[PDB]
Amino acid sequence: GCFGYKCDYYKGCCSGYVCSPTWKWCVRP
Repeated sequence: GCFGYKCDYYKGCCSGYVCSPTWKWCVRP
């Protein structure tokens, strides 16, 4: 995966992962 990947609307996370609305990085749900 991609834990920590800094993400936003056009910078989506890897599959497995979702963009934390608190921290704006990729986490597992």
